[PDB]
Amino acid sequence: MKKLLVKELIEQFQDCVNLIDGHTNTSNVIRVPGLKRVVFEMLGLFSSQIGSVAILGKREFGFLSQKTLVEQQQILHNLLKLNPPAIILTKSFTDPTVLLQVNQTYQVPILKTDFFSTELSFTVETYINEQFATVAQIHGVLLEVFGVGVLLTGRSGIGKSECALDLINKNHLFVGDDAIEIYRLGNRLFGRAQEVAKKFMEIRGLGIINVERFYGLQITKQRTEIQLMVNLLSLEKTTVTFERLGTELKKQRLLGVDLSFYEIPISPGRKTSEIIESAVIDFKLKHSGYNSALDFIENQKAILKR
Amino acid sequence: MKKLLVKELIEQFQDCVNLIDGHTNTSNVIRVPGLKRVVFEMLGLFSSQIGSVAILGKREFGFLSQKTLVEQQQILHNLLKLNPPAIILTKSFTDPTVLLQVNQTYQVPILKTDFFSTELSFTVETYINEQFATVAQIHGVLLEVFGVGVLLTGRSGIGKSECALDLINKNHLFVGDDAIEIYRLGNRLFGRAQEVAKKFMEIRGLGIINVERFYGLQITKQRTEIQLMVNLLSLGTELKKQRLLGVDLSFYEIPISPGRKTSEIIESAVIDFKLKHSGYNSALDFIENQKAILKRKKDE
Amino acid sequence: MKKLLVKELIEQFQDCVNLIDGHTNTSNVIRVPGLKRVVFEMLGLFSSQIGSVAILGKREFGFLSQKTLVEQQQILHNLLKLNPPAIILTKSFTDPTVLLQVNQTYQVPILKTDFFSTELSFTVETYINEQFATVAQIHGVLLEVFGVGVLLTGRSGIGKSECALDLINKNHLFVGDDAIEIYRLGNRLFGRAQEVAKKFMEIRGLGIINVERFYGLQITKQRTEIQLMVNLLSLETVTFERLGTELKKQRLLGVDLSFYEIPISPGRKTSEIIESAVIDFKLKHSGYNSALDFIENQKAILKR
Amino acid sequence: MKKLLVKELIEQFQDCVNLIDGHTNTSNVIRVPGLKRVVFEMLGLFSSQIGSVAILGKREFGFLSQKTLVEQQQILHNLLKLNPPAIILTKSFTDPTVLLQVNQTYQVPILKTDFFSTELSFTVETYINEQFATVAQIHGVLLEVFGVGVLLTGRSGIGKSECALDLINKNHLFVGDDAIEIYRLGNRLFGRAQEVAKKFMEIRGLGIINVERFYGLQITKQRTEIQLMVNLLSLEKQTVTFERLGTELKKQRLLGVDLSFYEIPISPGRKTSEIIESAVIDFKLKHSGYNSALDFIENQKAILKRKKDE
Amino acid sequence: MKKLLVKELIEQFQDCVNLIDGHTNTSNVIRVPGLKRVVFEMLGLFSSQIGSVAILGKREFGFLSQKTLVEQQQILHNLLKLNPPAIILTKSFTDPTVLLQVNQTYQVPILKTDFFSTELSFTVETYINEQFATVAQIHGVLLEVFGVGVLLTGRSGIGKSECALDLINKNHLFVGDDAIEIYRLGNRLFGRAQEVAKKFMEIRGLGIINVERFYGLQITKQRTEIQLMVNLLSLTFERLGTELKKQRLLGVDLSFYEIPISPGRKTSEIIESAVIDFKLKHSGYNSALDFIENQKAILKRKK
Amino acid sequence: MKKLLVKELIEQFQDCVNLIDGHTNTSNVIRVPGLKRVVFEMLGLFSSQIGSVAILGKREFGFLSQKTLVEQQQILHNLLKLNPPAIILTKSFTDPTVLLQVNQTYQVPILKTDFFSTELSFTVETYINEQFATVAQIHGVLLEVFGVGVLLTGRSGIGKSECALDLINKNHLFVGDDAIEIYRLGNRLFGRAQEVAKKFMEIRGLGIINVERFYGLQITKQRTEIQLMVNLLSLEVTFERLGTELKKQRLLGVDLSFYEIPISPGRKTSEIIESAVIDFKLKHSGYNSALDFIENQKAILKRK
Repeated sequence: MKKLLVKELIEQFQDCVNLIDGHTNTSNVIRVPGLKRVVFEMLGLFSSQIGSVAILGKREFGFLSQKTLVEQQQILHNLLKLNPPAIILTKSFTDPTVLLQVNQTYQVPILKTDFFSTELSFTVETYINEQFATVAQIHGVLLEVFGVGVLLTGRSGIGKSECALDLINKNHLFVGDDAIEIYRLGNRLFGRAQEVAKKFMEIRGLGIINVERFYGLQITKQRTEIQLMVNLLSLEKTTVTFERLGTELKKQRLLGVDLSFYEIPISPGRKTSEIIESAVIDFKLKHSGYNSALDFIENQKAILKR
Repeated sequence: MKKLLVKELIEQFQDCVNLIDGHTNTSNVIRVPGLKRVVFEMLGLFSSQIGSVAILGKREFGFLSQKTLVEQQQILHNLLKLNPPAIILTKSFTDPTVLLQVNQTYQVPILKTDFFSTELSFTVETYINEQFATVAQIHGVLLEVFGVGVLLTGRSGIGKSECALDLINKNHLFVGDDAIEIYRLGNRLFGRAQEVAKKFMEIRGLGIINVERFYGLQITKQRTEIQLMVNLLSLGTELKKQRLLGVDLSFYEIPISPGRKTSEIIESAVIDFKLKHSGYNSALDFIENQKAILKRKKDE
Repeated sequence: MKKLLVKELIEQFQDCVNLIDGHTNTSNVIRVPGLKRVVFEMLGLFSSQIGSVAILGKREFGFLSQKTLVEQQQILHNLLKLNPPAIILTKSFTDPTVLLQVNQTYQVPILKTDFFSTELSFTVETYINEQFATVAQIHGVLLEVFGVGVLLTGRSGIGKSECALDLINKNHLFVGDDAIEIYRLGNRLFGRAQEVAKKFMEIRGLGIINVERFYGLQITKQRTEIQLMVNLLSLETVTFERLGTELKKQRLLGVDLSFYEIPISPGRKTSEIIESAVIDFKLKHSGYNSALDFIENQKAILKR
Repeated sequence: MKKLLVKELIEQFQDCVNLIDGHTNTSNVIRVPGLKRVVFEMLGLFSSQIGSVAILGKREFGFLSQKTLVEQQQILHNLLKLNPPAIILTKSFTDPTVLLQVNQTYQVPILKTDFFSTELSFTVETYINEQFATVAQIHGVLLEVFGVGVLLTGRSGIGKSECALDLINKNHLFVGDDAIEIYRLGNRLFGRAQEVAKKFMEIRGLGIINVERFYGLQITKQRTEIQLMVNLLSLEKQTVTFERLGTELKKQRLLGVDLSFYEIPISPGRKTSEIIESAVIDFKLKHSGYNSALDFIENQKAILKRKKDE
Repeated sequence: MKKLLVKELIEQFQDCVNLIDGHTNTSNVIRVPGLKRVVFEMLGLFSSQIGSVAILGKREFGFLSQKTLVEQQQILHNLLKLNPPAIILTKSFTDPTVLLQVNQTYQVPILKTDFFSTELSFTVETYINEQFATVAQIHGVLLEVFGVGVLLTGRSGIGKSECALDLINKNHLFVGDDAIEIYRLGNRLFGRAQEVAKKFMEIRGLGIINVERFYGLQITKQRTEIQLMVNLLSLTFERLGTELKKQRLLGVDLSFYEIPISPGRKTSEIIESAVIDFKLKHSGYNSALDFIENQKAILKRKK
Repeated sequence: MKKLLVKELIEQFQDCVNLIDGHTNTSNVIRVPGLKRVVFEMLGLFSSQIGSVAILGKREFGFLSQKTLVEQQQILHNLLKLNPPAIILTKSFTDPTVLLQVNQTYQVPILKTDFFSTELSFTVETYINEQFATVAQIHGVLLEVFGVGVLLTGRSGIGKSECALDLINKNHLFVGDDAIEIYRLGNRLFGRAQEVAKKFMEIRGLGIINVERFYGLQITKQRTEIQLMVNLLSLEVTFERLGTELKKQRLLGVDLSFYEIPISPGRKTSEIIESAVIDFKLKHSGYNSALDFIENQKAILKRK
């Protein structure tokens, strides 16, 4: 993982975060995610080194405000002596005077904001958390089709790549081939190409081509939310029978997230690129609450009436 | 078959037809096509119930005119008692006085029109007949390509369904799949999906998909005049034909082969079809050219 | 109008018809539509020259089937006497022997068929009638878009033509420009090109061009069932609806057609607005009204 | 804001969360974001109700492990007493017996997971937090073109909707028209249609049309990450040579997020949708390091040099 | 080879020439390409039958515009005697006095051109020489994609013809199918359809199709400069593209590609891809080399 | 002209041309175009300095082979003393031994080639003449559409540039925008982007873009033969309905087929440009839509 420095946080949120102290240690490393609540540390119950950004908001300020200036100093000393990467004060932390006082010695980067704890939860916090998100490397081809992230799997190998080329000519977005990586954020799964892969792709008879140099930046994308998995089956699918009524919806879990599963057969005479498109259309349609199969069966019954 | 009612007719021809009597019997069903002519029963020869809309025009208004009001009543009585679905009066029948008076007993729906018997033949009458057209069920795929109705046949159900989707992606019109049906109207042949088919179509890996919800109404069509038939097998100087339900459709037979998409071939067949129908035969042109070259070798 | 000769009828229904007389006059010009019932003439009451094909089915059979041979002979003659362009005999008219003899002296081309009276109504009769349908010349541009016949109007001048070329480039079917004609068949309306127009069209800067030779037969059609009419408005001052639940109509030659008025606007493609109207026409026709769905949705949200 | 229910939470994470108690209350409403640390309340210092999901991890398990049974029951009662919508136990909270016991009355939904608090930060917590993101309504058109979220602004609503329809016919993704709303998530800005707008759009001559029903799901998307902002001007008002060339990319901050800014006039003789597409490609190229303007200038220099080199 | 009659030239540049004197030998053929100078012939040094269109310009005029009248006829005779097909005259000549004189017993066709000696290199000269090009008949498909002449080779009936159809629908140009011919003009190879092939094409299951009447005159082209060759393989290959293959043909080395025809995949798009790759490599970009420099640059993780 | 030197001609054909003598005078200036024939001078009948590249083919070599060694040198001395900028030897001139001996003093650049006389006309001569052609700078947009070079002219800001973009996405080729230059070769006209313009294009409200980097190198081309000219206009007007003939306009001495087209709102200009090309190609093949329309109308009237 790449180290997340305090200055990086600053620069990335210069709109809602202001550095008011500890200017010289803005190079501190944030080694743990989340906006750490440190009441235990403040009450002198815990005393382990702090590796995440600490937060003082309404609650902390209210507690401190009922204590004497001397007491507050003792309390804040318990916190700062633990070397937190930095400390962020919400708009509720109205008077940071005593903090800066105690901080004169430590000089821990102090960041002021006009956001409430709640507003920092889906902004500054969410940002920090995703930098630590677990990422795994896998094989396959990623594209975004009809605004839906699709992961192309199979055994043909180069067959999948040639299929991504087909979709590209249909103006769909290419993310990466073979050497890709995924990561879960919230209840969503995301994929992007590894540095080695980038936008290169091997096509039989052509070798390694640069998709971007060939068809422009209009057909590539840095990342995509994977929501669909398509498995391309070779000519030796004759072990497979195909679903007549796709009333249900098959799934497959990848890195914790469940992905809708489709198994398509490569058939001579028709365009594979367009059978994949139909699957995606199937998916979006079902997600909106419409199932062709079900509707079909209801149609049969409606007609059946002696 | 779906019930044809007197109300349907009226509602369907509001622009040129008006109900002047039998107001409470517009719920009558029409069981026989055509604007029936009732000269036989008028004079009192046939006594069987009339199951079709009877027409009275010039030939009948003049006839009754030279008849006594008693005779005129007897005649109109022999008709109205036969229980006809309705009776239309042409612009010729200028005086329903006696008719209406005699009809206040049976209250048969009486429709008045400003059209002549001839003008009703290609309007009201043709509308009614079409409803009773004989319809037959068959197998295959129905689509309209380049405005040409195309019936796809073959043993492989996969070959057909796949070629169809590819054609849909080419923005051709999808009429129906597998459970289709045809009917004849004049010298033209028409096709449409059965009720259990609508716009559904099975596709390996996806099962049954609603073509219309998948790709929109700009991609489907209720019916199509079948003019061409293409059989799919899992020179061209002659335009092969084949008859279906009494109609002659042009016939093409193409082999599904790897290295080429079936849809593009169907497209080429259709263009070929239109070209030939316009008088241009590629194969012949090729022959004439090759021929002219040899007559140019007469230089030595 | 073009003449409908008996021969043409035979050659057109050779699958269920069979000529058996009047071979020399198959060139008999039909001047009147419909399979005319001639019972009135079979009784001398009416005796005027017949100008339309005559029919004799099960009904006309039972009548002669129980009349004495001199009845048949005398009745049958009063018919041919009028000189009917032709006379078809249903399948139920089994054994025309008596009729064959009386006609054996008349130059009347009689056609036999294996179809009953009912089956002929929506086949042979339909064909004949259609030939006589009323035709009307009008202006405008004709095309079929998404399988829907469309009549472009709006007195926008060649602007219409120019907009049709746009549609043709999107692969829609072209039928005719300027010199067109329409005809009503049943409860449906049809349009096609007049012989002088065919597939020619004037385009500013190129003059009259032949779309068929320019883009091939794949973008033309002989005729279309007209269902929608779009009126293009030039920049010259109106106010457009905000909902569009209405969906107005407009009667043409007896047929009601949906009416759309769209503005020609800069920076946008006119062809696509037209396409959109056709889609709107078809969705609504299927039971889906965007405006109504928008309001229902807006109502549900408030009910909270 | 749509109500966030505990049961909804369990569904999105059936892979790493197991409801172990308080089953009948799974319909509890989560009113406040974040996995709340309840130290202050465990120690009886604060006593306000709780509207967010509380968390008990290593830290809390060790503090309690130090106390006697009665002490823990005391502490645990303080918490459950504040009526939290639910409580999640990290993998470090190895023995929930005492809690389960004290909770036999309150029946608060207790969630168990084998994830460590750190692993929860970017999974369960991220999901929850994002559900409460601040939303602002604004006026404009949202689409995703060439995989890039584009926000269209301008006084002319007609010029905007018409452009939208044209882009739609280009297979770009439609998000919403006129009645839209943006929300910030992390350091990224997102946008979507308000419930009243959905995928409906007003086009003159037609009125309101449902883009989704008209052109299919192929061209709609629920949300997009806004990266580009293009303001369409009615008139074509003009001056600096390097500015009309496009040497440096202009920006604009919206809801705290900096977006690339473009301003283009609507004009006959060219379809607006085409210019939008070009801006997007320009945005991407410059972002990948290639600047047409600067390159154009280098070309001049290179030409001038050879011309000045004998 | 379609004999090149002097007449064909008359109706080829009638907007610059003007047939005068000797209209009897216009039915004469052109056995030799080019616009030969006959200074040797004139002086009698050379005594061989002229097989190509001769030319009397400014130079050969002033040379006789100083010679005696007994000599002018003693030179113009040594030329017309060899029976030259035609004698084009430049503006810097004029006064065909003695010329039309001695030609009264030869009646050899002569013309006048508003052009000058210099304006005949890229006009009359070039046109004539192409007729004599050495054409070779081969089997394949000729198309022009993104401005680049492409020759599609491969076994009979495997998709080649259909592939061209798809290309044509993406607005690329069609030259010929199967019965084609090639020839070298200088240092470039060109391809056209054999007279018998024209723009006709055979589609299995359909027969002979006229691409022109099917998809339009606009997507057909009479000639194309072949620069790329793509061999389509029926049902191994390089994984890299560093080494750009070539394949000699009629003395011209063309860029060579060889790709598989695979079901479901659109062959036409791979053909375009090769052209892009082709144009890309010639501009200075090699996807393979870049891919390698990328791995190496990343392999700098040893720091 | 930028002044053409022999070394530049040598550099241009490094493959089929080898310098075998006179290497220090490779700076000779070619003052006259075309490959000069010098039989007269070889025979000493002419004695004026040669300012163009001379040529020795099968004829010259064949003549020398029959003469004696002393005579060959005399003949060559006559040629060489006229100081031609250079001499090119065809594939037929297989033995330059004697020429080199004599050229030992004059040291005139000698170029051995593998080309035949007939081949040189396409290669070397064309180049030389191209280098002597007059290059004029002009405004407009150059594209190759369906293989035809098209020059789009008109006022600035009407949309000429944007049009190239829609064409490019149809897979046509872009050559240059605004700063273009043309030059004539015989009766044909050529155009290309000026070096300062290359494939850059300015789009109002956007700035400078690079077509190659925006839409791909594939859809761009260096040079094109201009065959038709199209002047686009903005309106606020009746156009020729017939146009029985292909209008023309002279540009740098070359008559181009001329089209005058309006930029109509809502309509795609690019497609009107494609129609002109199609129209152009059609008429050149012998088909004129208006004329066909005219005859069609006459025939109809004739059927009276």
